[PDB]
Amino acid sequence: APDKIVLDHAFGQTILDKKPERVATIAWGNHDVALALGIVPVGFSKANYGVSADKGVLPWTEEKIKELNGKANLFDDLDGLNFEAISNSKPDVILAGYSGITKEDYDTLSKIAPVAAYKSKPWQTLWRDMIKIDSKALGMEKEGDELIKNTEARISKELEKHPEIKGKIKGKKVLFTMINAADTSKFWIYTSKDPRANYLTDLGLVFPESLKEFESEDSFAKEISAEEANKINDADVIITYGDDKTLEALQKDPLLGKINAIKNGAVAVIPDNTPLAASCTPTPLSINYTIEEYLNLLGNACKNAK
Ligand SMILES: [Cl-]
Ligand SMILES: [Cl-]
Repeated sequence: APDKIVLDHAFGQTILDKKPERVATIAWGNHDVALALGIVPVGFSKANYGVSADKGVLPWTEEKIKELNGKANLFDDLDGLNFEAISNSKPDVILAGYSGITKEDYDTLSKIAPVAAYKSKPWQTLWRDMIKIDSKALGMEKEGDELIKNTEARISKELEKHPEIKGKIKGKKVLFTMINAADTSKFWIYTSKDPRANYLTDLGLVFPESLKEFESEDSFAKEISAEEANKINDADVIITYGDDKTLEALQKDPLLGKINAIKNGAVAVIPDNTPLAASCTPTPLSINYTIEEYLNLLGNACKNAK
């Protein structure tokens, strides 16, 4: 101020004339940026992964809302953007820095309020950039930077607190994947532009050279054939969502069982549909809530590497 706020994103530019008071957010995580900055959204998207849709809000989010003496104002939008609900919240801005909105979505949303969209591609926003984009739209760029620094300090503290884990995982080559043990003919590898993959580097892990082959500006994950399985023998550890049958199934799999990380038992299985699984695409609030338990799980997997 007196400068307007000018946001550049995938769909052009958004201009705000002053700092927005009523904040709506959509899609994953963005509400946690507002909340970590001390603001209770006038509405935000419902969740049903790691929480029942009946509650509709993840535990770290609910806890911050209660600290701020607010309440959860949820858009009934599990089946897609609910434009009427958003419009009824009377927002001054819509935060969508990590999201999958289309141009049609963007145009419809912009009729309601200024929209902070992602920079280039849907679902390709790392956690620090989600904070940068979302906090700029709030006119709180400096506070967003302070939040990033504080979140980085939390990560560092948790690592220093458990030196054996930090030492075990440091420099280990990792891939975050989605593998369905019931059909291993194809599986997914999350790319370096996906926040759940890059978060692993914040913890001291690194990507293997094999990831570069699968990289593509066009998406946040690549579908890999079992025929290509051998390419990822350079991973020391693999992460996948799964359950209590996943590791055993993969080790007995006649297509993937020979892959080094799998053969060695160096597989971090993130229990499906839990708050921990939800937290793997991190937000400032989820990190503090889950980092000890995530590092413990990753550390235990890395013990089996080699
Ligand atoms: Cl979402
Ligand atoms: Cl606060």
